[PDB]
Amino acid sequence: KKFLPFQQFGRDIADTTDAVRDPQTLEILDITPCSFGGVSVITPGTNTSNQVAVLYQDVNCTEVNVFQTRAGCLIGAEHVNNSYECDIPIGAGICASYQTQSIIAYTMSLGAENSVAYSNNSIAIPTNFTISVTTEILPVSMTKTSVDCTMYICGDSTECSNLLL
Amino acid sequence: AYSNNSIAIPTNFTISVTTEILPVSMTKTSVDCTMYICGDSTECSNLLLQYGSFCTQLNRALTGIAVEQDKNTQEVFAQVKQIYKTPPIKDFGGFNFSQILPDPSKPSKRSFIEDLLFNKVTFNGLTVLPPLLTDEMIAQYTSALLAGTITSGWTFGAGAALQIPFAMQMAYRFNGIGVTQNVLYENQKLIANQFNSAIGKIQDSLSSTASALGKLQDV
Amino acid sequence: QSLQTYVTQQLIRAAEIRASANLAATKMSECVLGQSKRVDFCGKGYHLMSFPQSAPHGVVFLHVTYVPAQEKNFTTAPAICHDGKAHFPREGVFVSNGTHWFVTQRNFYEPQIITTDNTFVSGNCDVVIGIVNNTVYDPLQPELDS
Amino acid sequence: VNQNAQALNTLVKQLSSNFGAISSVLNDILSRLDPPEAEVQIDRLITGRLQSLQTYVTQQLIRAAEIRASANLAATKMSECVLGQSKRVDFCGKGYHLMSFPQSAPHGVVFLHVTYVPAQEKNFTTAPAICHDGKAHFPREGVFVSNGTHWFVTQRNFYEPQIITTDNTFVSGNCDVVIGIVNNTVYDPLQPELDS
Ligand SMILES: *[C@@H]1O[C@H](CO)[C@@H](O[C@@H]2O[C@H](CO)[C@@H](O)[C@H](O)[C@H]2NC(C)=O)[C@H](O)[C@H]1NC(C)=O
Ligand SMILES: *[C@@H]1O[C@H](CO)[C@@H](O[C@@H]2O[C@H](CO)[C@@H](O)[C@H](O)[C@H]2NC(C)=O)[C@H](O)[C@H]1NC(C)=O
Ligand SMILES: *[C@@H]1O[C@H](CO)[C@@H](O[C@@H]2O[C@H](CO)[C@@H](O)[C@H](O)[C@H]2NC(C)=O)[C@H](O)[C@H]1NC(C)=O
Ligand SMILES: *[C@@H]1O[C@H](CO)[C@@H](O[C@@H]2O[C@H](CO)[C@@H](O)[C@H](O)[C@H]2NC(C)=O)[C@H](O)[C@H]1NC(C)=O
Ligand SMILES: *[C@@H]1O[C@H](CO)[C@@H](O[C@@H]2O[C@H](CO)[C@@H](O)[C@H](O)[C@H]2NC(C)=O)[C@H](O)[C@H]1NC(C)=O
Ligand SMILES: *[C@@H]1O[C@H](CO)[C@@H](O[C@@H]2O[C@H](CO)[C@@H](O)[C@H](O)[C@H]2NC(C)=O)[C@H](O)[C@H]1NC(C)=O
Ligand SMILES: *[C@@H]1O[C@H](CO)[C@@H](O[C@@H]2O[C@H](CO)[C@@H](O)[C@H](O)[C@H]2NC(C)=O)[C@H](O)[C@H]1NC(C)=O
Ligand SMILES: *[C@@H]1O[C@H](CO)[C@@H](O)[C@H](O)[C@H]1NC(C)=O
Ligand SMILES: *[C@@H]1O[C@H](CO)[C@@H](O)[C@H](O)[C@H]1NC(C)=O
Ligand SMILES: *[C@@H]1O[C@H](CO)[C@@H](O)[C@H](O)[C@H]1NC(C)=O
Ligand SMILES: *[C@@H]1O[C@H](CO)[C@@H](O)[C@H](O)[C@H]1NC(C)=O
Ligand SMILES: *[C@@H]1O[C@H](CO)[C@@H](O)[C@H](O)[C@H]1NC(C)=O
Ligand SMILES: *[C@@H]1O[C@H](CO)[C@@H](O)[C@H](O)[C@H]1NC(C)=O
Repeated sequence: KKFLPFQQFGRDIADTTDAVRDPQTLEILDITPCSFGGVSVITPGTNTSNQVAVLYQDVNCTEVNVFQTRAGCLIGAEHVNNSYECDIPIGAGICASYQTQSIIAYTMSLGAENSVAYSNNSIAIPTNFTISVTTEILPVSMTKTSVDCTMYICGDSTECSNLLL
Repeated sequence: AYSNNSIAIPTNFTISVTTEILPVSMTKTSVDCTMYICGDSTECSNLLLQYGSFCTQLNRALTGIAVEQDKNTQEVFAQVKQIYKTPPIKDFGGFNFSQILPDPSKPSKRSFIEDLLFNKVTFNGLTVLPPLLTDEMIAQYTSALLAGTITSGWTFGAGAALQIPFAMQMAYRFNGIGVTQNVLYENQKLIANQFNSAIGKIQDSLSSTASALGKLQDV
Repeated sequence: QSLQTYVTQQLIRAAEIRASANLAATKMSECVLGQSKRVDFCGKGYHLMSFPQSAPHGVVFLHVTYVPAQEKNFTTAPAICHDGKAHFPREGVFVSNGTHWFVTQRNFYEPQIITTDNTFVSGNCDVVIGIVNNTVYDPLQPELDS
Repeated sequence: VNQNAQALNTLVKQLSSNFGAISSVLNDILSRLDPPEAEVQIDRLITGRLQSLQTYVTQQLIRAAEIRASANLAATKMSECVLGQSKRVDFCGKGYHLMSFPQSAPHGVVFLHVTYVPAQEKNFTTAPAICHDGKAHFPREGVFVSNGTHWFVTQRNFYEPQIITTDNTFVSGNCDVVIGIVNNTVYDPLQPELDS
């Protein structure tokens, strides 16, 4: 950083410090935050198992049975080169699942592949049909809450109510 | 030119291609309020905890939104049970889908036109999570829907996929709009040449017009 | 107060985008996996088919639409007379080129000679407003006689 | 039912929170501090409790503009698809739609969509048109299929083949124009009846 002679420090757009001039040695230093991320616990559900695997979000594995995803560093989950339907989602194409046992991590299967038997002169036609009853479920109504504001704030207190007004 | 006795009837047509652009998700932001509000201070944290569940529920709220951005991208693209694919030979009646079917030469599974669509759009407890489906897992579903469409019409929506010759699927199409299919066959070289010409104008309009994705750039 | 504001802006924004996601899913279900008679819902013109394309955070449809692009004025009538009975098209519409009457499909000019296969009969020349006199050909009589 | 119980429990729990005050219990600001000091503490509990409700209410309003969009879509499905039959693809289950039966659930609707799905199937060779007397013939209510030795015409969504006739077909132009047209013979049921 090409600092001016009179400038002692630099600030970021969040007004916290970006850089400083060292007062003992003539040099300009950056300051960077200590590395941080969310801790997320891939859980096979306590009724099935009590293993868990931990995703340290966004970090490179360096600052933390390990796997670097594009989502962060995943620990306690076993990478697999096959694909399956996404049992617990993670990110950037990865999901996890619990399999015969360990927690495994892999790229999720979008669906079974099917190249189509197309040509300029051939058709398929259904000879039989299947009447299927499919359920579809939709919300219609919330619960009809109403709040007595002044009993919430000031319940059993006129001396509160006189401020609330 | 209305009267009780005059009608106007089409003597000729253009097939036309139009572009319709929809947002489907926001960038999956998530926040730790504690690091935003009280960055590097347990004394500030001891004060902030007195405010109770405002700390938690901001993050539950952004979790509900972040998870929903993947529920959106599943319902929009993952409508098809199977990854359908075209044959290597392109006997589609003259209709040149090569600009909109996937290009296998490139690292991501997108078409020529989708690569313009990626060119025309762009620290403090704050974070951006990744999408659950990568841009190439989206490009695999747009290829599956498009390969099912070119080879099998509506039938892969209704149940199992049933192949049909493409220019005979277009006879089903023209009957769906009250034009009898002899109008397609008596003009098939013209219809394909108009369609190929139209797709070529989608390349040139998206290539020249840097602002074309304004509905996405503004999100 | 600067967080509860931003999380509110995003909980609102999220319903504005979920509306566009539900609209994209509903376009894709109908406009792509089907054919849309729903007018203008799938681009100007009549709907043939549409092609989904990926984009950053979104979707682009290319809609393929049939558009009527050249047109001609024709004289028309709601019915024709022949036997004092009244004749209406089964499909399509009656048009006169100025010397001959023809029947043609509504969306593409393709004139045909008027017949008891191109038309059907109900009632008579008394009740129908605007009916005219013509000469329905019957494909059966040349073949009965020969 | 979970969110509309959880936002209530969250809003009850915010009664225990101190908000920077001496205590969250209202009698124990009053029975401890004199009114000049007690008002400066209670103004904290009022600003806290009130910002609690305004956030809870903003959530129930944003939530109501979500259950509303669900209920409009439940009304639109009941209109177009219980009270009718829908030609919209995938709008009333995966299938072609026959009908549906709506059922009540606590705070919701539960459709039973009944849909016709194409099951078992066979391949065929097929033709855009057929020749017979230089004129080109096209189907009327179906598509042309060869079983391997005989041409037929059938309805596009259920294999039920029939003899190709001028009752099952119509004509336009000639065989020079139609790409992929095949030579075949069309039966006319008038000819046995004109020979008899
Ligand atoms: C369509 O498929 C159904 C089965 O899904 C066939 O019905 C079955 O036929 C076998 C004998 O072939 C019986 O043992 C089963 O009990 C039948 N099941 C039912 C529900 O009827 C049906 O015959 C097939 N239809 C056609 C036209 O091939
Ligand atoms: C319908 O319009 C199209 C143009 O949109 C006509 O096709 C063109 O015909 C001219 C000669 O008249 C040629 O110079 C062009 O190259 C043709 N264009 C294409 C894309 O093939 C077509 O002939 C018209 N049809 C009728 C019946 O009028
Ligand atoms: C489909 O359109 C593409 C152009 O987008 C055609 O590709 C060109 O083909 C010629 C040979 O005919 C080559 O010399 C060009 O270099 C190609 N250009 C590009 C951009 O690839 C293609 O031929 C068309 N396919 C069909 C079946 O008509
Ligand atoms: C209306 O259309 C008919 C043809 O469908 C035209 O009549 C034909 O005209 C040509 C050219 O003179 C003759 O070779 C044919 O023998 C005629 N056929 C019949 C049945 O008469 C008629 O000329 C057209 N009228 C106008 C004003 O365009
Ligand atoms: C169609 O032709 C008939 C005759 O076949 C026309 O009938 C005439 O109607 C007028 C008005 O009432 C009478 O004065 C004539 O005596 C009728 N003619 C006969 C032979 O009885 C009928 O008007 C014609 N319709 C049109 C629309 O021109
Ligand atoms: C194609 O369909 C026809 C009609 O069903 C089949 O021809 C008949 O075959 C039976 C024996 O299975 C004979 O008794 C009939 O007399 C035949 N009818 C005619 C009009 O020839 C034909 O076998 C089918 N083709 C194949 C490859 O199965
Ligand atoms: C359909 O049958 C006709 C004959 O009825 C075939 O016409 C022949 O075409 C070739 C190539 O032009 C000529 O060498 C022959 O002289 C024609 N025959 C006659 C009797 O004129 C026609 O090619 C057949 N089409 C198909 C697709 O099989
Ligand atoms: C899951 O829960 C049920 C009771 O609800 C229990 O019977 C079952 O054993 C549990 N699953 C496993 C894998 O133990
Ligand atoms: C993560 O650390 C490794 C060293 O083990 C390094 O090679 C890699 O580039 C780092 N990745 C990122 C994103 O910092
Ligand atoms: C996955 O496959 C690659 C070869 O394509 C191999 O190098 C890698 O070690 C494999 N990983 C596992 C866990 O099998
Ligand atoms: C159409 O309007 C004219 C008057 O402009 C009238 O003479 C004629 O009889 C009308 N014909 C019909 C079918 O309405
Ligand atoms: C149709 O033909 C393909 C080979 O081209 C074959 O894989 C497929 O199983 C056939 N299906 C039926 C139902 O005949
Ligand atoms: C169909 O494809 C075959 C194989 O390439 C070709 O020989 C034939 O001429 C084509 N026919 C039509 C009508 O496209």
